[PDB]
Amino acid sequence: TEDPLYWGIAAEAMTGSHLDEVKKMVAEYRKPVVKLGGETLTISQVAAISARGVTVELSEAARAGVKASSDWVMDSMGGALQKELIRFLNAGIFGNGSDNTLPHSATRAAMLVRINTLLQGYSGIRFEILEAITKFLNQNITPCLPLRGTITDLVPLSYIAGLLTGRPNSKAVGPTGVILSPEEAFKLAGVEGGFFELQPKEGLALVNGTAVGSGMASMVLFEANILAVLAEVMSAIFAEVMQGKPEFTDHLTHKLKHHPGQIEAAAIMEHILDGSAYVKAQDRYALRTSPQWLGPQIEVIRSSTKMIEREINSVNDNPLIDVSRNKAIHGGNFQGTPIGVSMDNTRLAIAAIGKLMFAQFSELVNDFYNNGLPSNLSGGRNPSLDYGFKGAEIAMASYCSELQFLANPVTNHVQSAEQHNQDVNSLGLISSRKTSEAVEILKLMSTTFLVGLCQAIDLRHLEENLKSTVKNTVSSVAKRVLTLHPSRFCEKDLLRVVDREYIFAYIDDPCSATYPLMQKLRQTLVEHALKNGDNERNLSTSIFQKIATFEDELKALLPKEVESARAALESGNPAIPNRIEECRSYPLYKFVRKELGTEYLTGEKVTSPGEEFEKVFIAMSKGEIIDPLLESLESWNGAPLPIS
Amino acid sequence: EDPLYWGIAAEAMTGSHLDEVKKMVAEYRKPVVKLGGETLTISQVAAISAGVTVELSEAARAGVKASSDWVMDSMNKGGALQKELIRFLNAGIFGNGSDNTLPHSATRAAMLVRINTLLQGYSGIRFEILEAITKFLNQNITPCLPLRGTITDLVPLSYIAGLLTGRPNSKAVGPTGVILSPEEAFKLAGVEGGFFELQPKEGLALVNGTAVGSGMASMVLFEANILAVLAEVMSAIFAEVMQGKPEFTDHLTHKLKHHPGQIEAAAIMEHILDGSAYVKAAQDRYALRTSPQWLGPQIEVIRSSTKMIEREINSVNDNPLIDVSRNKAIHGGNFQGTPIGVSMDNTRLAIAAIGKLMFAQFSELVNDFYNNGLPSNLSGGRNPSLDYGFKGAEIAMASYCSELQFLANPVTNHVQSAEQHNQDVNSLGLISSRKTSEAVEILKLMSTTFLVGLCQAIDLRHLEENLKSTVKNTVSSVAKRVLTRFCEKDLLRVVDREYIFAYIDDPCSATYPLMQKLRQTLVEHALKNGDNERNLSTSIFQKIATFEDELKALLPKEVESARAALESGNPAIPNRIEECRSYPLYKFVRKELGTEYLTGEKVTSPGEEFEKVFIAMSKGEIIDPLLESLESWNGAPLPIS
Amino acid sequence: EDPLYWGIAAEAMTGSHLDEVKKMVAEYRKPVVKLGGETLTISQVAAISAGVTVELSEAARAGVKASSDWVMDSMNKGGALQKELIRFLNAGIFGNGSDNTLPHSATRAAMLVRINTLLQGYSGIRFEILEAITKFLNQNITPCLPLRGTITDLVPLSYIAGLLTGRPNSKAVGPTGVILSPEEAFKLAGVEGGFFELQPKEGLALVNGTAVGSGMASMVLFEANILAVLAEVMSAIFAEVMQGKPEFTDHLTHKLKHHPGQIEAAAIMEHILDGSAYVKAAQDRYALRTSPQWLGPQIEVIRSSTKMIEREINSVNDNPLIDVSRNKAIHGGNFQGTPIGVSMDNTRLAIAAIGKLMFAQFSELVNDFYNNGLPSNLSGGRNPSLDYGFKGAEIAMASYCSELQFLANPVTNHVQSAEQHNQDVNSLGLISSRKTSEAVEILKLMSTTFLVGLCQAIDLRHLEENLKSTVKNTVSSVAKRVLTRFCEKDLLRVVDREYIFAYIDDPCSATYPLMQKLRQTLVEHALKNGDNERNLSTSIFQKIATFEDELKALLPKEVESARAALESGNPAIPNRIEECRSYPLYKFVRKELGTEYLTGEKVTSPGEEFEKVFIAMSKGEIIDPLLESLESWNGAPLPIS
Repeated sequence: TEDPLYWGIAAEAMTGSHLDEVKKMVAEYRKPVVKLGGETLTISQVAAISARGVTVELSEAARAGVKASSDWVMDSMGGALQKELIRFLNAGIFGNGSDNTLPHSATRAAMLVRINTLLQGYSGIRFEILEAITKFLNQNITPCLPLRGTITDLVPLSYIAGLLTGRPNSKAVGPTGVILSPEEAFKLAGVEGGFFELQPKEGLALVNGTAVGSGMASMVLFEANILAVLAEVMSAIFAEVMQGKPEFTDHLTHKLKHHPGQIEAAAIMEHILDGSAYVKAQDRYALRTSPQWLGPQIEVIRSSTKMIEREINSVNDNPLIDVSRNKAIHGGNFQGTPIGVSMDNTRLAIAAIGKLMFAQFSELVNDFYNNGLPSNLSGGRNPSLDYGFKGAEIAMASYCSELQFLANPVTNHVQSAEQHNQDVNSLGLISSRKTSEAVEILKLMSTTFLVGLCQAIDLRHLEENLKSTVKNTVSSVAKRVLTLHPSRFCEKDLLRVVDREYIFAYIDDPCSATYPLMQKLRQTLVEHALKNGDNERNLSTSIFQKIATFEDELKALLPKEVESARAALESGNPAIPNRIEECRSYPLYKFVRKELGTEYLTGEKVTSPGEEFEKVFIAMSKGEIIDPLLESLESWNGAPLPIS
Repeated sequence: EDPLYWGIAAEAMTGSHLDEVKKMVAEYRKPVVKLGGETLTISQVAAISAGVTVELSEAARAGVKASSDWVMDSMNKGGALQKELIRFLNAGIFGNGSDNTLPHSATRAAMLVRINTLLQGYSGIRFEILEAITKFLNQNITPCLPLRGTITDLVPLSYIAGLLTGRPNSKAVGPTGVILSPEEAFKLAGVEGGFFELQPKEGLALVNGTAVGSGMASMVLFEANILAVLAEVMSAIFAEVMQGKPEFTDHLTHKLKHHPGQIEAAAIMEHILDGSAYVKAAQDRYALRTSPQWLGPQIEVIRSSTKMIEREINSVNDNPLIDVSRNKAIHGGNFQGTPIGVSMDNTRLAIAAIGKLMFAQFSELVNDFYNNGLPSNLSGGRNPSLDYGFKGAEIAMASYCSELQFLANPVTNHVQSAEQHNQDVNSLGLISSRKTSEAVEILKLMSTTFLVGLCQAIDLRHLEENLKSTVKNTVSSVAKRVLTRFCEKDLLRVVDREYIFAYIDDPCSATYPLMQKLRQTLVEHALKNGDNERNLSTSIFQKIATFEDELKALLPKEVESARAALESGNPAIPNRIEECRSYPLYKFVRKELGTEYLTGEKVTSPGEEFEKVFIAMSKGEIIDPLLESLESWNGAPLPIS
Repeated sequence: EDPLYWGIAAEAMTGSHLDEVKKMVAEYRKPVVKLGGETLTISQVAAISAGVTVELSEAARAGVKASSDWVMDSMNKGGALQKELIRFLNAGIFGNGSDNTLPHSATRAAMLVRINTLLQGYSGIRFEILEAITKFLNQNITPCLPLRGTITDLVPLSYIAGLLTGRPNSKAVGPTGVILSPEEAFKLAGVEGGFFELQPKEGLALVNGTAVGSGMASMVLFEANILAVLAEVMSAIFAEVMQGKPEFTDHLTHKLKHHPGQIEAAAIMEHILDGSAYVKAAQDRYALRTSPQWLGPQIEVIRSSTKMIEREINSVNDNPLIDVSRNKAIHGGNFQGTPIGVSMDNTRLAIAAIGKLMFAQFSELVNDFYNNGLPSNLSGGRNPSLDYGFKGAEIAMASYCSELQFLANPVTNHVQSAEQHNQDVNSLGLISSRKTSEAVEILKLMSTTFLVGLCQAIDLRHLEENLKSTVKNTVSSVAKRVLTRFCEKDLLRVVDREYIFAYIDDPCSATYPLMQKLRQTLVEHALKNGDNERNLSTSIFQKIATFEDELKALLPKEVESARAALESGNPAIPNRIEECRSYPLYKFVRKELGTEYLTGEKVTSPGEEFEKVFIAMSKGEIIDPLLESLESWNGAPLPIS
């Protein structure tokens, strides 16, 4: 049972983890065949069709219902009206070039949704027309649709109808970008019957509906679901390289707020950190409150996904042909409010994920906040000639600012339209387009951040190795200069100085008298001299008399030693292996560093940060980040660590 | 099978929205709000904010004492620090007057949520302090909190702690509005033992939390839920008086989209229309025909936002947590009020969409091009030249809608990196709750105006049916008398088809459609009358002048007699609203509140009648007639027939 | 008397706006843009961005050399540092394709402003570098810059410097679109001597500045200024075809508010209407009657924004400045592009207001309730059931207006504290310029659609006057023939008063108003005809059937003959647009572009005709007919008469 208003079935689709939903979406996306029957279309199938060998097939089980309502319209009744309908809706503007044309991917999404939302049998259109649109998809012959003109999608959908009917102004684009007439398009696509002459109701069936707004919203939500998981995992890698306290993911904290999005985000981060070799070694809000921040954004993206998946399996033309009751049912299912509402809400959530990413990036490159990493994550021997990610950090502010502007809603700008017949209207596709632009900016930020984290990973590797070399050298010199002499007792304290000091505060000039290493090593020898008692009053047992000798020997030896150790690390033979290799997050570093050839950035080379960003951004846009992202979590059993 | 609690979250969304609202109203009216840290509802927050009594569950006392003792024992293993904490957080500004002070209702909401989110036993504060705040609630002694100063709620919450510690600048307001010193507030509340001296963690436990933002979000969502049901029912009443075709609510249409908000909205409207005397007696524009599609998603958003806030008001949101079971303090981020900021921005957008639909429907209703025979402006008097009806209210409705669309913009995209960049993300929850609260008040202005408009339209349909019956009787009598014949049925067809408010203010005017079309009917009959027309005794054309003279002599006095009889409570035909499922709302507005039919023949202005409904609405008096209009609904759509 | 330069700023605002636009158009069309650091106009930026040649003023060479030498001499009192600067600022992302690349036109605009803001001699960069960028402009070799990455323009400007230094990732696009390496770009441009090796301050001089944001703001403002004049003139053409009362432009009304934008707007519209054959042959709703009040402030904002940007494109905006006269470098903040962010946010709001007025006027024009006899949807064909005219375009106009209102939101209220909090305020100028550019494109979509709509309406008035003359001639002839008498003048009064598009598609239909009201006229005359009516030979009523049979036999063929004669270029009455001051715009759209009258009797869609005007508009071909329509105006309002 008894679920008469369908709240219960809706609620059941919101059970289980978000991650498991994303895993399912990815497996669906990679299937070779999209089979349409009017009721099983997912956003991942829309995304598959809009991107790339994937083919569409129509279920033969749907044919009888489609033929029933098509036959009914013909029996309930020359063609001039459907010809006029398409003519006057062809009111869009293309101009020259592509700036005012709906993108290729989005047109294919619209075509797929358009077919699926006519298969239920209530629309009164011939199955043969659905088969023609299916051929246009499978042969990658794409009608040209205007970008604007809809308040949600009569005007843009009429250019699909105009191709099917061979209007003289109709155009399509071939697989390689050639502009085609409708005759050429039919022949390349395998539509052999000549142009369609629209029967009554068929024009309305084609142009009435929300397929353009809901098709682009599907593409948007497929990417937004994956980027949410990427933001969760990158929060954990950020925590790793920042050396943050992992207790911020403790399950008790998140259990006590009940919010499931927050509980999952914390458990995912806790999984990354529980298998981290960096943790085996308070924080500011962008680290410590990242699960609280991300949780509601994930819940909104997930709810929005469910709204759009219902919309792309709905019957949204008018009137409906009800052969069972022998009548047409007039209504308003063309009103695309689920699209506008879900896209406005999702856009605000994307902006919040981007704002967190900006704040995390900002902590990461700031030497006041990043626990010993170099300012700007600079990588070369000479900080005066390496400003690291400073330009990228400026770019990240520009991304975040424009993202916050894009977060404003579209659906509060409704005009009373069409001689005030359409005195409310959804603006669904306009909102989908703005959320799509927001997703692209989030990809720019995710790319820049991810390359930043890999730089930070390599800097921690450099840090561990150079610190070991400084310790060894200080120990060598201390043994040589202070040995039996009362000065052999402060070797352990000299080493504690090295363990306590930040390598990157001095390693570019380790023996400079104005840097903390030499100063604090001298301070330690002075402190031991002051506690040396009467032994200090003898020039043979004086620690103070050893200072100048100690500093000369360190100056003669430490720079060459640091440089040898660094040359060795740059040749792939470090004394201490890179700890990322033993971390659960390794797949993402390995993909970025090895598979894509992204380079450690240093002012000693000519390579700019953007040249490396390009490699990650292009891979990200092809979905190549999906596999290493999921691989970092593949040993997670879907539960938080016990707190009892 | 539910380790991340998605499953229990989903189960909260399985009933109908109406059943949730019914349950909320029942809870709101209970005399006692018992707090245990786990069962707080927006209904209980709304009840405290608006002789309800608060009681603390004794089952919480043990856990609360454990963490309190734990903190004190970990000291010997703090006093000046907690005094300083409250001092430097007292950084708000009140000025003179009330414009920069948090409202009385919102402060009580905040205090109640503050108690509840400390009862789980993880906050390390003495139970005695919770009992003192409970006394301030039950005696209606309310500390003065600044309106602004929080990015979500250290600064405002420190003025609660300042009362409890007796800071010299602390002030409270008693039940009748008198300003009290902390000493006077303690005495009136019955709080014995003198001012509290905060133990370690106690200052933090009081100021660290989202209680101000979430308390106000609870008040806002209680009203949003009820106003959403009002919008669904008013959409059906609108359809009733517009003579809309009820087909737009047919369950097949909405079933085929699967959206549950839309299916419920349509089923509620279908229920109203299915028991409507107007429908039983008998395309449309989008604000009528697409109203289920339009409201559906807004209801889903408001419902989902409600669940988020109900989780937040039962959360532990201070820091650090005291886990006695593991002998440690757990540092974390639970003070980050993101669920408040997100749900309030989303709800405010949904509120703006409900108002835009209301504006569109009101605009159709007052426009004689669109309202199927109703007078322009819903003018009510005999003389349309001296009665512009709702024209002023329609301009006001546009101003309400415009400002509501402005308020729909989000707050949470304006985050500053704050507190020496330590708070480099922050939720802005209370700021968002305050903007959504303003949006709700504007929606009540619009709902008040629209609802009085609907009752005017109901009365105009009762006037229309009565005067139509009088015109038909007089035309019929004159026809039998002066036409000795087959033209009478056509003449009566003219009366049935013509809009009576197109002529009834001067029914025998030669430039109005009744006289013109009656004459056209006689002329067409004369033209098809053949050779018998060429005989003066059998000429239809030679009857026209007598017919028109007879009608002019009789029809205006009969119409005026009928109209005056209806204004005195003696209509020839009773008001059909009385047999409609929507009758409780009309009865409440018109008969219980005494809201009057608006007419230019009287001095009363539309705003005088709006006041009655607005004041009633703000005291929750609309709830009962609203729910009564749906009480026979079984919660399912009608079978598809 | 002007030590802070307010006075010279004010003097720039003293002429009329139209004279400024005229001057801008003249400048835009000059063959040479000579740069001297002081005279750059938005017209010159727009010309370079869209065989114009750039030349550098030799008078700047001395000052430029002085600061260049000064920097080199202060070194011996830098190479690796300037190489690093360009490397780390190359932090943008292009991906594949063009979506993340700054447009070709905007890049050329940026390069031109970059040269100009270095010619004052305070930037310490070699003149030779400025000459190289000039070669890239004059040979149309254009470096590839990222679209995003600036808060205003280090990152994008570093890709200009990267071309000049030959960085390995640098790319440029040649005149035909070929991607070039820096070596290939130097050869095609004729830049000899090899890649530049930046001296100290030279890397900073290139990347430190507001040239990308201000260059694009100049392009945007050039179009905004022209579109503002188009909106004023289209408001008058709208008034012409609506048969609006020209009183709304009376100078007393606008003089009494003192706002100069409104006074000019009204005077321009009054000038069009004063030379209108439609007006000479012969209240309104707000989009007509308040259009001067509505446009006035938008023009003032666009004008003031133009002056701000023209100052910015002639400013020195790098840092530090080299003041050889005082032997020192002056550190400061001139890279802060606040004038760009502020003027672009303000202009974008004003653009949205112009579009909202355009949408309101278009909505009146296609609505037969409001457009004073024009067909619903401006349908053009014989059969209204098979011709829905501009209904699709009207829905599109709503989508344009909605998105424009979204874009009206500001960018500059979203400032992040950036660059390790060193840039804790930043202008966001280029981001704002890009949003205002998008708003301008949408306004061109709306202006194209509205203007083709206006020409359709013009042609419908020409059809209406001709068919009205034919109906009057046929009714008059039939009347003289069958009525042997005084009724003829009343019968002709019916034709003069009735809207011909209410019946002309089937003029003898008994359910259309022409036949109905002609019959009513005869019946009223028969009724006042007295005893002579009672005689069959002198009965007006006995003439009706003959009259109607005669009219039915003759009127449809005469109407069709008249209509076909008009479609062949042989109207009985010529199109009155030909005697109107607005004729250049109609002649350009209809005759020079071959935009066609839209009709459901033909296959052509409205978008096919919009394309012609949109493409023409984007190439500046509307400018001449727009200005020609006002060429006889003396710049003053008409005397108050």
